[PDB]
Amino acid sequence: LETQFTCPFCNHEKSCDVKMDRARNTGVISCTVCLEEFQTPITYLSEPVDVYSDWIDACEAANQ
Amino acid sequence: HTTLRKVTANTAIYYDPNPQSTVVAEDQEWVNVYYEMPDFDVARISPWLLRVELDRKHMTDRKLTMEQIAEKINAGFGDDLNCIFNDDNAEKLVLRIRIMNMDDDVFLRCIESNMLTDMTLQGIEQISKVYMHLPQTDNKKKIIITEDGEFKALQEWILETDGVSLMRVLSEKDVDPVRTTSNDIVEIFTVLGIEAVRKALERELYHVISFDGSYVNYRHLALLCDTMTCRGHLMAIT
Amino acid sequence: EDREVLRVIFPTGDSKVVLPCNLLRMIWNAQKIFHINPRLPSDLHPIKVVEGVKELSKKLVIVNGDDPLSRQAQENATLLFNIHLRSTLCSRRMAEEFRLS
Amino acid sequence: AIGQRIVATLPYIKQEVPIIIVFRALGFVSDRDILEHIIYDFEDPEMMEMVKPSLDEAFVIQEQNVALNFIGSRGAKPGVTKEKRIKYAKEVLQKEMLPHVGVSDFCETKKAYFLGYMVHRLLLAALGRRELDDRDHYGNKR
Amino acid sequence: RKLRRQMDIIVSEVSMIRDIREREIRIYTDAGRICRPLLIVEKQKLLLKKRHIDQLKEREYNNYSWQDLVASGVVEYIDTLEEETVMLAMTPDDLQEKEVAYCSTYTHCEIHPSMILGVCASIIPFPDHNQSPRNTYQSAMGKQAMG
Amino acid sequence: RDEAHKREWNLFYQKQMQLRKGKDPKIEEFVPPDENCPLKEASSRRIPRLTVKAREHCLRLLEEALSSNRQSTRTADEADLRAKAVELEHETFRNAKVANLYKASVLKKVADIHRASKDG
Amino acid sequence: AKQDVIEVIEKAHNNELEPTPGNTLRQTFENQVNRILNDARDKTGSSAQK
Amino acid sequence: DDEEETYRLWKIRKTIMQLCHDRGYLVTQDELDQTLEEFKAQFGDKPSEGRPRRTDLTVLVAHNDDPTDQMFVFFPEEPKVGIKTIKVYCQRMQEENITRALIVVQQGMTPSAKQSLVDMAPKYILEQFLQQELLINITEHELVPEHVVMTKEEVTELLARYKLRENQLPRIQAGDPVARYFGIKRGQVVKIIRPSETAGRYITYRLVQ
Amino acid sequence: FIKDDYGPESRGFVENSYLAGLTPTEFFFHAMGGREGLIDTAVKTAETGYIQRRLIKSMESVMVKYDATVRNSINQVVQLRYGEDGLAGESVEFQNLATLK
Amino acid sequence: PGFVGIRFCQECNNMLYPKEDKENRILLYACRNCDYQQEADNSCIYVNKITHEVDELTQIIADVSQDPTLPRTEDHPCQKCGHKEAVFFQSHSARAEDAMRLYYVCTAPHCGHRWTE
Ligand SMILES: [Zn+2]
Ligand SMILES: [Zn+2]
Ligand SMILES: [Zn+2]
Repeated sequence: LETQFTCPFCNHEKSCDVKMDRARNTGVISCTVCLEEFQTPITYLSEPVDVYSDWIDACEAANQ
Repeated sequence: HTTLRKVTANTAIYYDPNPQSTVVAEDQEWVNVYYEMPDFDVARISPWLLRVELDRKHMTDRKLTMEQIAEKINAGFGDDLNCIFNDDNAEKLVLRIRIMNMDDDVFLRCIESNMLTDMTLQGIEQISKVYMHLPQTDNKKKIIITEDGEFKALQEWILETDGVSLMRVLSEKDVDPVRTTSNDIVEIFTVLGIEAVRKALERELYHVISFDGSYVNYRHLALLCDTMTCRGHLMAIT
Repeated sequence: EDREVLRVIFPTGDSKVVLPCNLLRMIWNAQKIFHINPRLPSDLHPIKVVEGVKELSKKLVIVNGDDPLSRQAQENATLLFNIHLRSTLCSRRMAEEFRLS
Repeated sequence: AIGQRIVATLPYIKQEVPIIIVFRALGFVSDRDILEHIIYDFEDPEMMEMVKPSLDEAFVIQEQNVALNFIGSRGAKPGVTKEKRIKYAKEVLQKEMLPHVGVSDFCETKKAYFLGYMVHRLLLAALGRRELDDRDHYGNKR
Repeated sequence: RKLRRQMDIIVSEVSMIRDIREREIRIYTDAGRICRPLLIVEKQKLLLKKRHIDQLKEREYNNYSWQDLVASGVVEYIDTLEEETVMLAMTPDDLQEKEVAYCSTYTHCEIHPSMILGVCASIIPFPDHNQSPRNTYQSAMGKQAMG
Repeated sequence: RDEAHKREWNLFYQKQMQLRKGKDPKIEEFVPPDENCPLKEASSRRIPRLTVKAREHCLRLLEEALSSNRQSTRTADEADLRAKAVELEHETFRNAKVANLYKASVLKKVADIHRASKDG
Repeated sequence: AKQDVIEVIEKAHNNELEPTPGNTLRQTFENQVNRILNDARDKTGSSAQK
Repeated sequence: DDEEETYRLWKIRKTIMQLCHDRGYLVTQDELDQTLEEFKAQFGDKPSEGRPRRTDLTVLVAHNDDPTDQMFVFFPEEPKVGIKTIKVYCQRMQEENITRALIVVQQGMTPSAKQSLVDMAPKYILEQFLQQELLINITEHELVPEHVVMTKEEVTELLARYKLRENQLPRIQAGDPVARYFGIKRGQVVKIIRPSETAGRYITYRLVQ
Repeated sequence: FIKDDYGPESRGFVENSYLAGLTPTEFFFHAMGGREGLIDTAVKTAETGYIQRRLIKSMESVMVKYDATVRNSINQVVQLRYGEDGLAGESVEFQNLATLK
Repeated sequence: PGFVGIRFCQECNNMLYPKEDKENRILLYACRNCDYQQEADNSCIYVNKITHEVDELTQIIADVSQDPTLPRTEDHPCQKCGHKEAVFFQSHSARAEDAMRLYYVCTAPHCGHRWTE
C-alpha cells in the first residue's frame, strides 16, 4: 500500500504525510508543501488510505 | 513441564454479587465455612467469580495438591488476588479466584488465559515430555568394577526427554551430573565448552554411522571433528 | 599399572581395539615357522622376554627426540600398543601358553 | 489476542479482512443474519463461542458502506475519492469474489450463503468435527 | 441414479455423490474427472445376466455393443469421489453367502481386477508373483524393446 | 515470542491493578493482640494481611476439633487440649506465608483431626 | 495370527484395552497388532527355512 | 523456598571451593568436603529470615605460590548487579589491596556493569558468574577432559619444540565455560589431556583468543 | 473393504508368498510399498551428493606434513599426530586387550 | 453448567454483552450499538471445558444407517424398537484419543436410535 499521497490542494505527489494518533482515535493528514491540514476520527482498523479518503470526501463535500 | 491447563477439568466465570450466597450450594456451604469471619476487607472484593475445576487423576499422577497450586498463584500474582480451595477429601477439587477492588470480567478472562498456559506448577520449561525406561543394552547401563575386579552391568532407571535444558537438569537433585548429556551439540558447546563438544560430536557421528552396523576407522571421524572444533568455536560444514 | 590405565581408558568392558600389529597371528606364524612343539619345555629364558620387549618398545617411535616434551608425546602415542605388547609378550604367557624358543 | 479470529483474503486485496466485514459489505449488517448464514443450528453453542472473536474484531463497522470503504482502503491501488473506492470494492465483491457463485448484481445472497458455508467448513475443521481434505486424493484433482 | 442408468436427463459421465454423515449431495458434470466402469449389484446379485453375455457374443450380427450394456443399466461409470461411497466386490464370489457375512451390502462389482494395470504393465505375465519394483522396471524396458 | 507476550501481559496487568487500587494504601493498623491471647508469637506480622483475631478464631476451631477428638477417644487430660491447639496454630503460622494458604492449612488440619476422631 | 488380531480388535472395541506408558490408545493397539503380525511372519519364515 | 535456597547456597559454595582449589588457591579438605549439615551448622538455615545472609558467604583465599595473591568471592543479595555495587566491591578491594574477585549473581548483571568489569581490567581482575552455572562443576562431567594451564616457560618450550607460532595452535575462546572456570585470559595456553581409543593418551594445546 | 476395518488384510498384510501369488488388494498395497523405496532412492541421491561435496571442500587441503603433524593450507595444526597415533588406516587390525576384563 | 450461548438484541438483532448493575448488583445483558438491556438468569458468562467431555452420541445422525459401506451386526439389538440389525463405527473425530470405541445405530427406518456399549 501507499502512505504518501498527492495533495488535493497543491497536487504535489507524495507530499502528504499521515499521523495516526490511536490513543485519541484521530488521524491527521498534512501536506508538507502547501501546509494544508485535515483531522478525521479513526478506528483501529483505519489506515492512512482511509484518512486520505476522509480528507478527499471532506474536500468534495465542502466544495458543494 | 506442567502448566495449570494440564491438570484442569474446566473453568467458568460466574457473577457472584456476594460471596455469602453463591450460585452453587456446595460452593456456598464450603465458602461460608470459609466465610465465618472477616479475614479480609469486604470493600476490596469483586463480584466476578472465576471457578476452576481440577482433575484428581492428573494431580495424583503428578503428586500435586491444591496447596501447591494456590502457592504458585500467590507467587505469580500476589495478594492482589484471592484464591481459596476446598479440602481434598471432597467429591471434586475446586478453587475460586477473585480480585481486590478494563472491566473485571474481561480482566478475569485475561488472567484465566495467562494462568492456564504461562504459569508453571512443575518441571522445567522447554521440556515437553519425559520417558522413563530400564535399559536392556549395556551402552546405557551403569558399568561398575566389583571389589573382585570385574566389570558388572547394573540395570538402572534413566530418563529421556523431548526438549533440552541441560544446565537446569544437571543441577537438579539426585540427577547424575557426570553422565547426564544431550544430543544437541550447540547446547553442549554452550554449557560444557569446546573440548566437550568435540567429544560429543564424535559420539553423535559414531552413533549415526554405526546404527547400521557399519564401521568407519576412528581417525576419519576424529579428523572431521578436529576440523570442526579447532578454531575455538563450532565451524559448520557449510 | 597398565591394567589400571586400561580400565580408565575403556570404562566399559570392551576389549576390542584397533592396533597395527596382530601379535597373536605373529606368534602363531612363529610357532609354525620354527616348528615349536608345545608339549616340551622351551629354551627361552624368561628374562630374555622382558629385556627384548623393553628394547623393542624403545625401537618403535612415533615422536622422535630426547626432550621431555618429545618423550611424553612418544609415550602417549604408543601407550595402547605398548600395553598390548607387554600383556601379550609376558614371560608367564611366553612360558606356559605360546612356548616360543 | 484472546480468541481465534477468522480472516478472508480476497483477490486484488493485499491485506486480510475480517469475515464479518465481508458479510457486511455484502449487505448483512445485523449479527443475527450473519450468524444465520454461518451457523445453521443455533442450539450448537460451541460454534457460537468459536465465532465471537470475529464479531468482536469488527463491531465498529456496523454499516455496509463503511465495510466497502474498508475493503477499498485495503486495496493495492488507492483511489483518491471514496465513491470510486466503494464502487471498486463493490466491483471486486461482485465480479472477482466467488465468480462461480455468480457475476451479476442481486447475487449477494448466493455469495453470502457460499461464504457462510466456507466459514462453516472452517469451523467444523477447527472443532474436529470434520477431517481435513487430502491434497493427493484423486477426487480432488482434474 | 435411476435417471443416469436409463440415460434420460443425466449422461453417464455425470457424478452424483451423497455424503450421509454430512448433509450434502454433490453433482459434478465438469470435464477432467477420471472414471472407470463397474458392474451394478442389486440386493446381492449382478444385474449382468446370461442373456447379456449371449447378446454380446453375437455383437457382429445383432449390433449389440458395449453401449447397450450401459443403456440397460447393467454397467456404470464411477469416478473417485463417487467411489468413496461405493461398496465394491472384487469378484462375484464375494456376493455368495458365507457362514459369517463380511458386507452383504455390495453396490458394485469389478469387471476384472487386472484392469488396474496400464498398457505397459499389462504385458507382464504373472505380475502378482514378482516384487513390485521389478514390474515397474519392466514397464519402462517394454517401451525400450525392439519390434 | 512467549517471553515478549509475558512482559506485555504484565504491562496490561499492573495498570489494571492501579485502576482497581486506591491512589494511596489505606493501611489498617495491625491490631495488637490482647495480653490474654493464647497464640504463640501473637505479635508477629510475618503473614501479611493476617489479623490476630483470625488466628484466635482458627485456634477456637482447633479447640473444637480437639474436643471432638477427645470425646470420641475419651482423652483424659484437658490442659493438653489448649497446649496442643496453640502448638498446632503456631506450627501453621510458621509454615504458611499467605493468609488464604494459612486458613486452608488450618481447615485441612481440622479435617484430619475430624477423620481421626471418626476412626476412633 | 489373524484370530489373535481379531481378539485384539474386539478388546479395543469394548474399551478393555489400556494404553502402555508413553503411548495413547491407538499407538498401543497398533503396537499389539504389529507385534502379532511380526511374530507370525518370523514363525512362518522359520518354518520355511526348516 | 527455604530448604531449596539453603541447598543451592551450599552447592554454590562447594563449586566455588573446587574452583578455587583448581586455580591454585589454598583450601582445606574440610572446606571442600563440607556436608549440607555442616553448612547448616556453620551458617544459618533460613535465608528468608536472613540467616545465612549472602554477605556472610563471602570467601577470601590466598594463592599457594604467594600469599599476596588473593581472591574475593562475594554473592550480591540484589538479583541484578549494577555499577554501584561493583564500585562498592572495587572500593573494598582497594582498601584490602585485593586485586582479584569473583561475583556470583542470581539473575544476571547489567551491560554497563560488564563494561565497568572490562574497563578496570589491567588494574583489577574481577569476573562474573551466574549461580546457575555454579550449581554444578562442569570440569567433573565425563565429556570435559582435563584442562591444565601452562606457564609462559612451558609455552615457550612447546613453541620451540614444534617450531610453531602462537596463531598456528588450536584456539579456545576466553568465554568458554572451562576457560572462565580457570580464569584464563587472552594469550594463555591450556594443555588438554584426554584418553584416545587409538593411542591411549593424547595431549593437545589450545591458545586463548 | 468396510469402514473402520483394522484387520490384517485391510491394512496391508500380504498373507501369500510370491510363489502363491498376491491377491489384487495385496498387489496394490505391495506396489505402494515398493514406490516408497523408489522415491527414497531418487531423493537421497541429491541430499547425499550435496553433503559429500561440502565435506570434501571443507577438508580438501588437510594433509600429513614431514614433521608428522596434520595441518591445513593455512599451516594451522589440526592434529599433532595423525589419528593421535601417527598411523595409516590400512595397516591396523582388530585385536583384543587381554588384561582389561 | 455447560456452554453459555449468546443473546441478540430485540431491537437491532446484535449480540448482547454481559454487564452488571452497580446500584443493584445484578447481571444484565446490554447491547453496544443500541441501548437495549435484558436481565440474565444463568449468571455464568463464560465456560471452558478443558477435558472436553462432550457427548458424541449427540453428533451422530440416524441417516448414517443407510450407508452401504458401514458394517452391520445382529448381536446388539436396540431397546427403542427391538430391531436386531444395527450399523457400528468409530468416533473418527479429533479430541478423542480412545476413539476405538464403537457407536451403534439402529437400521430400522423411522427409529434412528443411537447408543454405545
Ligand atoms: Zn498540498
Ligand atoms: Zn441492539
Ligand atoms: Zn430401534
